[PDB]
Amino acid sequence: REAQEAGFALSTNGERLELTGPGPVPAELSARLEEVTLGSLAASAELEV
Amino acid sequence: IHLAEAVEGLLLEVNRLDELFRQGSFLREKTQLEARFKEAREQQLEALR
Amino acid sequence: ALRRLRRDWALHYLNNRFEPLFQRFPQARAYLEALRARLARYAETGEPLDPAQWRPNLLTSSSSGTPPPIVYEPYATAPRLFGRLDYLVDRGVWSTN
Repeated sequence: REAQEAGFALSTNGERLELTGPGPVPAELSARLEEVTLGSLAASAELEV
Repeated sequence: IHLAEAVEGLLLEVNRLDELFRQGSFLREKTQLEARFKEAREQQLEALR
Repeated sequence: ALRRLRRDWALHYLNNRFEPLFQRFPQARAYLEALRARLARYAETGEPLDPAQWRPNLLTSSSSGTPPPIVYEPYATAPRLFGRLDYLVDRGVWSTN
């Protein structure tokens, strides 16, 4: 929702997430993408434990 | 015994460090650093082009 | 530069965690500084930290001094007197902590 605000599509390729857009992704949007990726990995580990 | 307990806390602080590295501010700093490097590279090869 | 940034952020975060422990254990300043450096290097390089290699070896429990530590060693062998540095053999390689 916060990515399409800047005009980007959140493509989910397996476990990985990418932003497909007409231009380069913003720094904060890339930071949020990396944050949710790391959080998803941490949440999988937390689910296991 | 208090020193042993404190060291146990410090050894568990590895997970705290990992979560900090998954936090917002650190990832913003990381993405800004990578954006600066990527912008420098892009300027370099576009000057070459 | 990413390694430097992770190192700096880890050191800044661990400073506020180690200052209370630096004040509570001023005698352990060197060991606590070494442990903080190890934590920062783990945060930077991702090298895993073995807890058994950085735990403080509490040799014997504290004694109240009344009665004092009274140790009768009927068999004055070298290991039972001076202790022993145990070793672990992993895949044929000797190592211990």
